Amino acid sequence: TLNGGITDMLTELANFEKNVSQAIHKYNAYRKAASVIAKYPHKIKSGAEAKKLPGVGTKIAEKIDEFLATGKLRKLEKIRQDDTSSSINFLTRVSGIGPSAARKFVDEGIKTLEDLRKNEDKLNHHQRIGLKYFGDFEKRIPREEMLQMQDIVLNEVKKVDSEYIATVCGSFRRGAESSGDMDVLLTHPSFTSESTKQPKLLHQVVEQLQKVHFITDTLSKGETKFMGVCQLPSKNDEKEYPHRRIDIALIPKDQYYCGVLYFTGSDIFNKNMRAHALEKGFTINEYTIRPLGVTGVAGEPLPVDSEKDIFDYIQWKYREPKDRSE
DNA sequence: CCGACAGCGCATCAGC
DNA sequence: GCTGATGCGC
DNA sequence: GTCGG
Ligand SMILES: O=c1ccn([C@H]2C[C@H](O)[C@@H](COP(=O)(O)NP(=O)(O)OP(=O)(O)O)O2)c(=O)[nH]1
Ligand SMILES: [Cl-]
Ligand SMILES: [Cl-]
Ligand SMILES: [Cl-]
Ligand SMILES: [Cl-]
Ligand SMILES: [Cl-]
Ligand SMILES: [Cl-]
Ligand SMILES: [Mg+2]
Ligand SMILES: [Mg+2]
Ligand code: NA
Ligand code: NA
Repeated sequence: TLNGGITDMLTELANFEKNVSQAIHKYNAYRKAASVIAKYPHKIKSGAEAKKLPGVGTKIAEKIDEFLATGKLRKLEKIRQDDTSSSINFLTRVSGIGPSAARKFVDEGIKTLEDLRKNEDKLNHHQRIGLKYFGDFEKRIPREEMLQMQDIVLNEVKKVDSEYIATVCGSFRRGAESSGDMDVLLTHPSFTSESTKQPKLLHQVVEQLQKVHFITDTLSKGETKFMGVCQLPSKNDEKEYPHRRIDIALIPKDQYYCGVLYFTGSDIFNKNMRAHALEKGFTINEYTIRPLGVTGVAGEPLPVDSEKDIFDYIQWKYREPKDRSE
């Protein structure tokens, strides 16, 4: 956190541009600058020094000079004071309320937690659950709880079919000491890129986790993605654990390595890595790495037997999950 | 200058 | 119902 | 907002 003040500022600006301005490219630019600065091993002394880093331009360099000189940014100071911006930024903290819905709600004069709660009938299913657990979803998950959660998920999945493999990915796999949620990658030999020899593969797992009262709510559910809510069981006379977000992704077993690379992240590491692939003439998604033709049309999937294979194609030295937290 | 910015799953909606 | 566009989030 | 060509 050598540059915590600056990265915080950039993140606030990123959030402003996404939530309020609905300028998604400015949002991404700011997050990229924060990320490159976050890993810079020196306490930044000036915007010029930061402008050396890729992704920090002239505008951000000026902002860093203001911030360094004064400890603040007038631009942010004004935004913080704007009722409409504040209201929109707030509402978007509810899972399922994005920039669009937030602005629509404010138009109707629904702009506090209190307002949302009194107008529950104006929320879609996802939004209702996000409101229900608003506080809980703000809390981080200690790694020690993540371990307990992993134990349950892995054991309950084994109980459904001993041929499942469940892997906890996301920030947990990168070694983080706390996570925002739990991400679980699921494979079964019946489901490959070549055929789906068993239906309800994801449904079955979700059902068992609900049966044992681990999964408590559902935000979305399809054949390959589940997004919902879970909770650890508490002991006698113990205060309950907060409800947690859980995401599960069922990937073709033969495409496990691209899948685990994707779900391990970080999001910015993936954006960086995918961008580089493109420069090298490949395209990477959660399923495959394929060459791009002279026309730009993705060719056939290249053979992948490890995460490192993927790195090798794009001429990157291998990076352990712990070193992918960008 | 200016195009491109990673790539995709599920919920919801319009239009037919 | 379908297909396609948009919102939201991974 | 930043960058490569
Ligand atoms: O925009 C995204 C978001 C997520 N992902 C990926 C990478 C990421 O690590 C993974 C899990 O998504 P999360 O939102 O759960 N982020 P993560 O687990 O890395 O951190 P945390 O959950 O602790 O906030 O899916 C993307 O590829 N693009
Ligand atoms: Cl933009
Ligand atoms: Cl500030
Ligand atoms: Cl502004
Ligand atoms: Cl695991
Ligand atoms: Cl693919
Ligand atoms: Cl690691
Ligand atoms: Mg996560
Ligand atoms: Mg997640
Ligand atoms: Na730069
Ligand atoms: Na939200």
